[PDB]
Amino acid sequence: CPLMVKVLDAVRGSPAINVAMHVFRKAADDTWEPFASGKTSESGELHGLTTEEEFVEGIYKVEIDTKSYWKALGISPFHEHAEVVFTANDSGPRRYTIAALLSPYSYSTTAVVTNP
Amino acid sequence: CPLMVKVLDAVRGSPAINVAMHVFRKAADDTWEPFASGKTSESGELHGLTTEEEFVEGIYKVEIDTKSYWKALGISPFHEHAEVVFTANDSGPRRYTIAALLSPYSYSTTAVVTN
Amino acid sequence: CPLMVKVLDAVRGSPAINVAMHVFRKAADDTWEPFASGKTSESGELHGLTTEEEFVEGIYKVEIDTKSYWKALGISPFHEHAEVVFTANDSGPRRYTIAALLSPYSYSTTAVVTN
Amino acid sequence: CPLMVKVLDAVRGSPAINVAMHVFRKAADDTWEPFASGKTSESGELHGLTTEEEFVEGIYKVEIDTKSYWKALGISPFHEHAEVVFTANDSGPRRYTIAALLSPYSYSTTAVVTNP
Repeated sequence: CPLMVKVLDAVRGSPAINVAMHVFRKAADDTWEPFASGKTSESGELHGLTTEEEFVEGIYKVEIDTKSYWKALGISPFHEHAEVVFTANDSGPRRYTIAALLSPYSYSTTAVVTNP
Repeated sequence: CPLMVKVLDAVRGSPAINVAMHVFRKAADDTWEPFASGKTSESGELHGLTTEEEFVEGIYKVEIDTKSYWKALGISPFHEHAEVVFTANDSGPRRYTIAALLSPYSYSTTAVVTN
Repeated sequence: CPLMVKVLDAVRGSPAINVAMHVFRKAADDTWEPFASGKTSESGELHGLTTEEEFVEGIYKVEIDTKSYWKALGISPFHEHAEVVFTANDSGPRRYTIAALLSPYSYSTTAVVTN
Repeated sequence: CPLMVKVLDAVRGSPAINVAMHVFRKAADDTWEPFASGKTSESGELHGLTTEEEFVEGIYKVEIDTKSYWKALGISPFHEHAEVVFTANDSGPRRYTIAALLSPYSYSTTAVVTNP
């Protein structure tokens, strides 16, 4: 699994479940092409977005729909979404774990990059 | 000053100086329109991006060039940039302070909204 | 002002007002000695904790009463408090700003050390 | 496993490996009694600190030796340690995952609390 995303809720102290996210890859013309999408599980994780063969070198963007998540909980949050834009596999193939911690007016994102 | 951005460096424990950022506003046609830009001062702050008259309700994006910042320091970063996308809403008088804390492989952002 | 503490609320997007905190200094016998204390202002800041003459090198602890803050807001928190333990070191003139960002189940702290 | 700790390094984008930590429990006289300790694995995790029978209600403190971690990497960090002080199992038994993200001048801690 080359790309995994984990989302946590800092208000409830729990995984952020059923959070939608969309992954895009930058094309040669500088436009964002849809690449993959899914929703976090009961553990706040989203696995299986891509495969080693499909996840080629490039610039990727993960847009996490945090606004719909907070709205479902009765909160009007500050951000429209939480994101990560990064270059993947430019110095060889890697496994990427993107972790996001959510609050109504704040978010943090971190990456764990390991050699397969 | 209705919009202020402050950027901190979690590696050096200091303000993040000379960090470039661009602000965009989403137009009725769903496109991002350039709105303002600048670079952080010696205090890690960027003031004067907009005025009360110009800063109307809408969806705004602040793209912070974190990658060039880390490259200038000789540190290999993860993110291409740090985005902050938010709706500006009139609900009494409001001023927005966007604070970003930067690390090579992580960033955090918060908003302080005051009256 | 050699030591300043700023506290922000990530749920309300505002300064964290009337937050109590106690500062301790580790003495030669390994015990924690009370050093200073106060409550954050309407701007979420606590200034005037110490002076340049009093703030010598040593190991200091700032215990922020986050639990009472969340309880006052009717939100069930995780942490009893947020500690910040650090060494103050003379390496040219220095001023310390401790910034804490609070959520019910999480907190972040950073230091901005300037000359 | 009622208590698990995960530590990440925000400078290298990796798990924080071989990080020492000590867990204390507050006694009736308000003093901190040593409870458990260990070091994070190659995955930045520390499992098996306690058992369901031993992990009774109380106030606990996890002190993570972040200073020795940064010093081993050639960095003189700001904090002496990263910590979490919390009341455990006061409203029934729970499983606690403490996550810490480390930078030389900053740290973040979050808890994921789930019902067994």
